[PDB]
Amino acid sequence: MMPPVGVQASILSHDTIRITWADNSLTDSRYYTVRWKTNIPANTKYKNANATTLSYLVTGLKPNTLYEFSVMVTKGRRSSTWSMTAHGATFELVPTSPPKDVTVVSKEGKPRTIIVNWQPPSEANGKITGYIIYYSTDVNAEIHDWVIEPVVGNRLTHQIQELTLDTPYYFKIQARNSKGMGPMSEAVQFRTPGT
Amino acid sequence: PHLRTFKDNFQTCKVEGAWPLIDNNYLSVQVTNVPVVPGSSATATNKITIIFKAHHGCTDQKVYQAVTDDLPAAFVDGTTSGGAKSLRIVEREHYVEMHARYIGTTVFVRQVGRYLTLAIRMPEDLAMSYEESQDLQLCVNGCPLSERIDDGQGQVSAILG
Amino acid sequence: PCNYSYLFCGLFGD
Ligand SMILES: *[C@@H]1O[C@H](CO)[C@@H](O)[C@H](O)[C@H]1NC(C)=O
Repeated sequence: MMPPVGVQASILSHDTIRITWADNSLTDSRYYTVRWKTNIPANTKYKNANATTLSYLVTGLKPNTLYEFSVMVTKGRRSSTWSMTAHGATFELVPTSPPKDVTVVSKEGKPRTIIVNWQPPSEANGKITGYIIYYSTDVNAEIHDWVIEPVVGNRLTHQIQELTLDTPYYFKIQARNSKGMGPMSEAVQFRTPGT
Repeated sequence: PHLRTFKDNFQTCKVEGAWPLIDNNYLSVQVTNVPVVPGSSATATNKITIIFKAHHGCTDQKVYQAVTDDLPAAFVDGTTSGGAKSLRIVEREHYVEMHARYIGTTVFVRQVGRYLTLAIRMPEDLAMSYEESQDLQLCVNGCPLSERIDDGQGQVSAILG
Repeated sequence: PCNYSYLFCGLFGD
């Protein structure tokens, strides 16, 4: 059995790709089996689907992710091997989760200074173009009444100066990408050193 | 965890939470450390993040993230190289290597038990290529003194025998 | 083209 050819991937959204293929051998009761996979997370196997048409709509994919695609034909006992793989990367989606591991520490010899360290959101869903750090002495203040500090997206540390000594401060980070802003982290309370 | 800095010092840090190992004009290495047992000040790595900052003509920005039980052989976007052969991921196994040829940098990530182990090889001129503000980099000047594990009396008795 | 004394860094569990 001859394997399907001309395998193509058309990106339709952040979670949809349409796979199309040509069949050189061709009504009959044959069927196509489409397989796909990505390299995120570690050790994922192939997902599959059957299509009686020269196309298949792959949905539920992860945003901003490069997927592998190949199809095979089965006609009773007769079954082909897998086609030459086609690749497709889903579009970006707005960040759907907060920056992680938000940690705040006092800077050595600089008590009015703190260092905020964090990790990218699990669901960045695209290339992170920035973070916004919010800080306040009041955890209950309306967000527009918090200090707003935009920061680059390729650094996971930032130093905040001019804080008041012996004061509890609340910190929350938010990721940003081409599609917009994602959710904010739960506030982390840090109390500046006294003196 | 235990730290071996570019400046050759060895130290043992508490450094709970997210901490920069490298924060320079080319690369970002961020780790998350957890207490090995709730009581303890002995902490180990459960997350590694590497940002290969965009390099015009070579690679686009690439992000690698490993976490205990998940050490992929690809970047967060399921990609295995740069936007040509300048940046590449290689699996060896539980054991990953990033080859940043464009910056002479190599990152080795291995899962040892329930925690992560990291090693970076980087040229001196690039490893010291950062702004005065980027002064917290555990690979460069270690962890702040307050974060260092001091036994003293015990280590002193150990060396004295 | 793109191709660039080395320094070493390590972090290993307590
Ligand atoms: C495709 O069809 C065959 C035969 O009916 C079946 O064995 C296989 O599990 C199907 N695969 C999927 C993913 O539906």
